[PDB]
Amino acid sequence: SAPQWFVPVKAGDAKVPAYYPTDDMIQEQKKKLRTRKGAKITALDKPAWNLEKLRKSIVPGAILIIVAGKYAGKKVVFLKQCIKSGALIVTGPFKINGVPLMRINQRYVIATSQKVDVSKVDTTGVDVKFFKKIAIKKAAFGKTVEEDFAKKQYEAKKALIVEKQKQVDESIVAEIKKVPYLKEYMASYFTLKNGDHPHLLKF
Amino acid sequence: KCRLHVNAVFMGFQRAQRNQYPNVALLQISGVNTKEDTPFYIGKRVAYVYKVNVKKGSNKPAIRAIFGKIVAPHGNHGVVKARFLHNLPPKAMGQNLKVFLYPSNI
Amino acid sequence: IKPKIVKKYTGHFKRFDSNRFLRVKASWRVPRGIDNRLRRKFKGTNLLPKIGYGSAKATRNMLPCGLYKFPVRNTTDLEMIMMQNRKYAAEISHAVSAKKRQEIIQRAKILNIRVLNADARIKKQEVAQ
Amino acid sequence: VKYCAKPVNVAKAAQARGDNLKVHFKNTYETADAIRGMKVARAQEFLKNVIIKKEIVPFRKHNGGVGRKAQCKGLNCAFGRWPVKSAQFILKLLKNAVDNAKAKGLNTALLTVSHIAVQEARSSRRRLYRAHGSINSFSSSPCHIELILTEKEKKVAK
RNA sequence: AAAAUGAAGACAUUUUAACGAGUAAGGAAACGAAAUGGCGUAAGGACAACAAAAGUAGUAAAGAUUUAAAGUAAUUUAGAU
RNA sequence: AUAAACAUACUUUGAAUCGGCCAAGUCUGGUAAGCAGGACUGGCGAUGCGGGAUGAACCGAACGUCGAGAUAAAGUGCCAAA
RNA sequence: GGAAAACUUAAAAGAACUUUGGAAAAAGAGUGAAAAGAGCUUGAAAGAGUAAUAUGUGAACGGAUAAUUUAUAAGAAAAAU
Repeated sequence: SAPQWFVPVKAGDAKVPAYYPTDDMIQEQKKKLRTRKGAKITALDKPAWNLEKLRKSIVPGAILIIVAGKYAGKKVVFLKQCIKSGALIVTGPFKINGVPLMRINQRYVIATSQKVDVSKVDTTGVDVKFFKKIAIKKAAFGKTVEEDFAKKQYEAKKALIVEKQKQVDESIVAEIKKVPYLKEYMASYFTLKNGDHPHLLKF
Repeated sequence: KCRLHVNAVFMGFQRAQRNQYPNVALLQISGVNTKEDTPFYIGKRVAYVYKVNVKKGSNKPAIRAIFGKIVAPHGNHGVVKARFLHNLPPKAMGQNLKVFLYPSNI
Repeated sequence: IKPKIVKKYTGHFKRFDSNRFLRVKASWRVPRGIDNRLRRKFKGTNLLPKIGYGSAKATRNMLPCGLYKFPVRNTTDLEMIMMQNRKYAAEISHAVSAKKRQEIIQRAKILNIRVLNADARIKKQEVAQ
Repeated sequence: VKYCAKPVNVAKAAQARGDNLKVHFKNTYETADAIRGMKVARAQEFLKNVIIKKEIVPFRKHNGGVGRKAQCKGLNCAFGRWPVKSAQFILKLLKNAVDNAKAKGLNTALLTVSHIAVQEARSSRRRLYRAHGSINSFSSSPCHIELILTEKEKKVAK
């Protein structure tokens, strides 16, 4: 048979030695670069082996402050933890802060003492399928050129499902207005004023 | 929009009388007047954000950053040690460094 | 697969006083002077070659591409590194003509051996072609 | 002796050259530095005033012991002279180069002194008889001069 | 230094431990587990496309100027002119 | 008692060297000397590094290329890290 | 007593006519595979000239560390049942 080091390639009608096989008996092989298997898929109800242990201060219904990322300084409500990724699933109810349903790692949030509680939140959807469904992905590599317009259409088609899952916010929004000054507190950016030393602040 | 950081002064590198070790940079966080107020900041992110007057035809960003972490205190007057991805430029002594609030352990 | 090649000192060990006189070239020579500043390892000027600067034995003499060098003068030279094409790389000698370089490059593609002078002594096919 | 640079468009440039010219290099190097870039019509008028001592040639680099003048105000140089021999030699090359433009068929009023260079030539030795039976050298300082005049037209580079 | 392995791999073998400043001075070549390791100049004798045209060269040698890479370094390698 | 097998005993061949200088809970000549000469040890010569502002000998400590950590002499109003 | 000084090309085919210039020369034209143009194979360093770029209060140069600018420079495969 062929030597383990010998991978024959087609000769473009060029000069080849007597020992080298001719073109008619050479079948080229596609270059293989991916040797590591991808992640497995388990049941939606079971938690991943790679699950973080949340801080004791972070409980469902509590209010958190986002201190990093695109929504830095905003306040949100912590519903539950994505068991398949370990990231918190928060909503700074869109009618109040404009923060949509998203996933944020627990290291970028501060757990405040203010708690909205709220049961019957109706989280029947909003799992790892939903967040992977509304993600905006690139245009691969070999998919023609498809410049510019790809992302604009993506937001339009995924917009409808985004609103559909905002039925979750219908409960917290009503409760939030019960506490005086809370709606103003939620909608306003978190700031560090003069004399606000972080090692002295308590939440 | 909001202030989510505390300004720290890049005083200088870890040094001796006649030597200098630019691997570690000393910072003076505002409001930290003693080493007992340092344990909060040990581990927080620190960024040196500067501005570069780029030309119109260049695609390099006009605002670049170097990030790093506060690793240990340095002395009894609330001075910290910070190690960055790349050593800070010595032209940046006396400038302000953003001390963020994450990784949050609150 | 390719390991991390670590160099302990990426600069050049220039001969002492070579920056002040044009007769003293930059090729290193250990100073044997009885009063020499460098050979006494004064602060500021204490940079001399030592065995301690030697790079790791595993990643020694290895080109940045991850392979070694194997000079070739004709097509038959390539046959010595066809079993080790994952380890070596052809490097056509500087005196090899352009007519012979095509034969080496054409054959090395057949034998799946990388050539580090693939664009050497090429014809004038750069403008108007 | 070859030219230091070649013109971008040969058809719109003219050349003149002199080799082993019996004129001081140190003096001529300063004269050619003064008229570099000025128009041919303007250059010929500057060189005549240097002859009759009405325009200065600033000795920027070779100014050891050179006396100050009143015409060296504004040039950032306190020293200047009126080299006549070097100015005349350039005047003969400028005329030769201009007559080459006319042969080519270029417009004279659009020509500038784009390039002009001076190089050190081979010196000729002589004898100077000194005290106590010593003899020293009495060496000339000749030079080569190149001149390239190009038609000046507006350029665009988007 | 000691254990292990050993006709040929290869990086002058594998593992473990200790060690590493230096003027005058010494350590010539060879020595498979090598009784220090190497770089460079020129000349002489051989080797250099293993199937009967067998190292490179007017499809551009040597030299020169530079650009990059390898080596702790002595230096080597290749591109362009 | 303690330590000692890359211990111990060497054999042969040979290089360079025999102008020395310094310190001191030491001495002799001298009014004294950064003078002259000695006993014991440690150094400089042959030796960089941290400290004494600077210094052949003082104090800490002797150097393959590096990363992190406790330290030495000694320091902590500014130059200058504390 | 007592030196220094070798080399165009295969072949002189060693420019040959015009314009500027007192002339030497220069610019065209031409020979030649190539000016190799007679101060003639190549053409280094010291020293200059031109062009591009950068810097600046009583020396200059070198080393470690970063920043800015410029240059080099890493890919066409592809998931779970």
